[PDB]
Amino acid sequence: TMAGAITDQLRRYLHGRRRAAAHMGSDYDGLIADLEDFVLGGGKRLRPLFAYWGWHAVASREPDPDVLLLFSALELLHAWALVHDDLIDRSATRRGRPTAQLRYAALHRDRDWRGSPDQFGMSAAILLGDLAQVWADDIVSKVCQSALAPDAQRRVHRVWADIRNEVLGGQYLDIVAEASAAESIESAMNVATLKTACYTVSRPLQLGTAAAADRSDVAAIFEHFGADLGVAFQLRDDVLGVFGDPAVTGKPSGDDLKSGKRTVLVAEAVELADRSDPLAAKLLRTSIGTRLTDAQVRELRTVIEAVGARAAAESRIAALTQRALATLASAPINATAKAGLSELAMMAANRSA
Amino acid sequence: TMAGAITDQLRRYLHGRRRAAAHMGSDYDGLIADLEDFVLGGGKRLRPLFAYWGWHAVASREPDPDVLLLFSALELLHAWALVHDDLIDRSATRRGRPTAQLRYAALHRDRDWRGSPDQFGMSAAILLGDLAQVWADDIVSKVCQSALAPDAQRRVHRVWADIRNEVLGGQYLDIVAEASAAESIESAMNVATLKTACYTVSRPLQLGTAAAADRSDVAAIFEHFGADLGVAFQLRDDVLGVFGDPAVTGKPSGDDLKSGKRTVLVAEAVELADRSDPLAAKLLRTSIGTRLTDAQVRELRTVIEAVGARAAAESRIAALTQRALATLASAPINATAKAGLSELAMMAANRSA
Ligand SMILES: C=C(C)CCOP(=O)(O)OP(=O)(O)O
Ligand SMILES: C=C(C)CCOP(=O)(O)OP(=O)(O)O
Ligand SMILES: [Ca+2]
Ligand SMILES: [Ca+2]
Ligand SMILES: [Ca+2]
Ligand SMILES: [Ca+2]
Ligand SMILES: [Ca+2]
Ligand SMILES: [Ca+2]
Ligand SMILES: [Cl-]
Ligand SMILES: [Cl-]
Repeated sequence: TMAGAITDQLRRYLHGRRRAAAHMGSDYDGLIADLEDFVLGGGKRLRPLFAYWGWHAVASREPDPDVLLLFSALELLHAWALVHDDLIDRSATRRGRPTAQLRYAALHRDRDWRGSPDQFGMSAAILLGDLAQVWADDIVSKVCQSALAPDAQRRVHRVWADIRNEVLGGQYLDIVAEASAAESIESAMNVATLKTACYTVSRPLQLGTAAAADRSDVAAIFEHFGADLGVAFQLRDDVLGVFGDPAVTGKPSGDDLKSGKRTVLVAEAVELADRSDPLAAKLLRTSIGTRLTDAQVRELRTVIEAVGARAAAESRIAALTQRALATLASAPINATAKAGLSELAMMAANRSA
Repeated sequence: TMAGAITDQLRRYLHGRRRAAAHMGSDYDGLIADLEDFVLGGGKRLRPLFAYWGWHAVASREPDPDVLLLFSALELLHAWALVHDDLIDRSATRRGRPTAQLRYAALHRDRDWRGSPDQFGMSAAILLGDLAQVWADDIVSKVCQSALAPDAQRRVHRVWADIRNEVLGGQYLDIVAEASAAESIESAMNVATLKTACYTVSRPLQLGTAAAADRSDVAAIFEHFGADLGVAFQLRDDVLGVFGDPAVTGKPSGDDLKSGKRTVLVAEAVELADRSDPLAAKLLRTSIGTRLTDAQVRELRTVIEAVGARAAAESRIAALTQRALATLASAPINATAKAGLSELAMMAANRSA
């Protein structure tokens, strides 16, 4: 598949970087191997595929192997975002496996090393994410230099600078929104635009278009396409994060409420509760972000569906997907791209995991 | 001066990036401003100046303003290394000022925000360092694209990939050396080669040569020059870190012993004590890395000078500086570069701060 072809290009790159760094010893090599295992250990490769479809939309052909490696840099950049997000959220596990800070704290304990095991695991996790990010940029630098016309390089760099600036801004805005207890739908929408719309949809698409041709019309259209679809993707995550079945999502039931995230769905519930039951709005305001029992969580989930926040979320998702498909249909891109991205937009809007 | 010209090029770049990101709101803007204040808030600009002299060594002229901005990327990359090092070391202050995690935890408290103030400060500090590093690479990408011949770009990228790979490896090796209690002089020398020789001397020099011309002879010579001088720089830090006067160094007396660093000087003291007093070696082995009173620290410092570790360190510094000046003198570079770098090598070898 195309995800597998992009994965193989990343697998070969990391193996080369790992061999070239072997002179730094077996401890650093074990760090690089742990990065390999984490990156190549599966995933949908959603962001590289968005770059692939952004390439097909305005290109006459299929891309060279080096351009697939450029797309794979989004996957390595995502490892950086995830590794540092696990430190930010203080998560113990990710997709069933221990987070980096726990793996390296356990390595510390297994060898009866001195000092705090948790300080070591946190330090090593910082450096692991840092490594993923410098190597992700090394891919962009190397592919640009050796495989792209100088015009394609300039367009690729502008997208590369935007995607990393916007994901960093989205992360900081998100932790500020939780700390300041920003209730508004606008605050959550602003974070979703940077963390989901830009970082997951719009900028990946534009990376592919930038690598293919100078199509400023298509770049601006994918901005509007990613704005609707990304917010639809985020709202889907918010519904799953509250009402998802753990056997289907793999996340604990009502994880967003347990973790105190400031989502659009939660923000809309507070607004709808102000309209229909002030005491229900008071329950939400004074419970979000606090240590909740499983009873409190189930109670808050019923209140969220009660005030109609779930129905409003599902209505928004349909509307944003419809307008995203409308934007995609009347677009000066190849019909093959229109069909591929319409498949993705439907899957992202209506999934259960 | 040249440090001021490089600083001004960085000041203008960050102001441009900050204006271009203003649409993300006042909270992220406050983060960018804090990065400005930290980077531009002083410094010797040692690594950019090494890139400057590496440029003069093989160039017929003085560099364009954009090439000075490329040199300033080393200063922004250093902000990343310092911000994440403060999290790794759990330092409360740096050069008199609060570290990032303390500034942002205090911002959290000042606004009566919710959650853990320290978790927020740690999260914000991670993102601050991340920002400095993506923007440092954005400088290298932008200057390469718009100011360098494609041959100069390829040489610059190879140095850029090495310096960030080696500083990351040096950091990980350093925390592994402290956790595993690696006593040997070789372990400390290995860390010093990556953290000091490569990251501070060799790679900065090579960045300047790479931006000027294809002089593989000079690049290999600066590798040998930075190997002697960097280890001399590190040994100077180790002596200051144990025997430095706080009024002169600005660090607390015997900071390296208080912080439990695995330095060459400490490693040599354990080896010399094995030779002259096993019980003194036992005192060092069982005290390094532990919580020490000020009496213990002063006792350990006397033991270090007793076994002659300080004299051995000062002898090594003179020898490495002599061979570094010998390497510099018989080098196919401009005589102006030879005089400038000889000034730096003397200052780095014999300083008190
Ligand atoms: C891409 C970024 C910035 C983080 C990825 O993790 P998520 O965004 O899915 O995780 P939470 O913030 O929901 O915990
Ligand atoms: C460049 C790097 C990796 C860190 C800079 O700080 P120092 O190296 O001077 O700090 P310590 O490790 O001695 O605490
Ligand atoms: Ca998070
Ligand atoms: Ca998370
Ligand atoms: Ca999320
Ligand atoms: Ca340190
Ligand atoms: Ca330090
Ligand atoms: Ca040091
Ligand atoms: Cl909406
Ligand atoms: Cl030596």
